[PDB]
Amino acid sequence: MEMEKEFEQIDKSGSWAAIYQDIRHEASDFPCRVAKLPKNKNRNRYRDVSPFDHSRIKLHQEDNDYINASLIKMEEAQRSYILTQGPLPNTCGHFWEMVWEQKSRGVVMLNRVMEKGSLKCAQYWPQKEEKEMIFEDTNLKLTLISEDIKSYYTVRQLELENLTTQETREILHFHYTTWPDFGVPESPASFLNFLFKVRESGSLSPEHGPVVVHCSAGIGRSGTFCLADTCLLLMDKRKDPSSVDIKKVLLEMRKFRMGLIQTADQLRFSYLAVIEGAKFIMGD
Ligand SMILES: [Mg+2]
Repeated sequence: MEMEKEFEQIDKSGSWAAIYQDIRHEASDFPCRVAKLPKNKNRNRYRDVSPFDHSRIKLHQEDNDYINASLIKMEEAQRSYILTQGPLPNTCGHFWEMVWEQKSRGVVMLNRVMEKGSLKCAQYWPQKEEKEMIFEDTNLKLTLISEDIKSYYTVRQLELENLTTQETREILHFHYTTWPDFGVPESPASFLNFLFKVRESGSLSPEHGPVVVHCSAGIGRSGTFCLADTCLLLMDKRKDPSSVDIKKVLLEMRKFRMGLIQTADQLRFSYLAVIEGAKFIMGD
């Protein structure tokens, strides 16, 4: 596998940091004027992580249309993703409104609500079956139906109800619960099993709206998920899989949301996930 030879050379030369900084230097920049409006200040978790105007998701209800979320539409791979920040206490209703309006089936979460005693994300879904959540601002109800706690991740079934129409929909919550407090997982095996489970559910298929992916900023861990899924699609689709250049794919994704992949170790981890996944899907 050509990508494996490249990985070995980068590892042997200790070049991960230099390659990562090259990506940062080459990354696109586009305006984010809506995100910077004063009325949206309290809708952004981090002042330096904003959606581009050209790719931002717009809310559809009769009120401010702004959410810190971006549509990443990968043309060659024929995949779309919504990457969003971890919801804030005051944006949980907006988050579920987005899920509803975009017709998503799956939400992918790659962090814990609290990590090393610091808040990373609001508790935007119910922890107990008998304590459903009502979002009065966007007129939505959310109930935990079932939970499957596995060794390295959890899959939940939720019921999201539009209280204005009484229509209900099933949402699958894919929660990777064991990403280390510092650095990346040592092996990508559980991350790949997680990705495969998301794929099998139909949450990434064209028959639904885009999967909604978040971490805390919605760019680092989130980026690894989208980058790995897209590169695996390209390797399986292209006539010559040795042409897949993860760096080029990442630069393409960064045209739709800034900052995807936030460290050199996340970059290395993405390559490692794509290599191991391709060995299983395509042959070793
Ligand atoms: Mg109970």
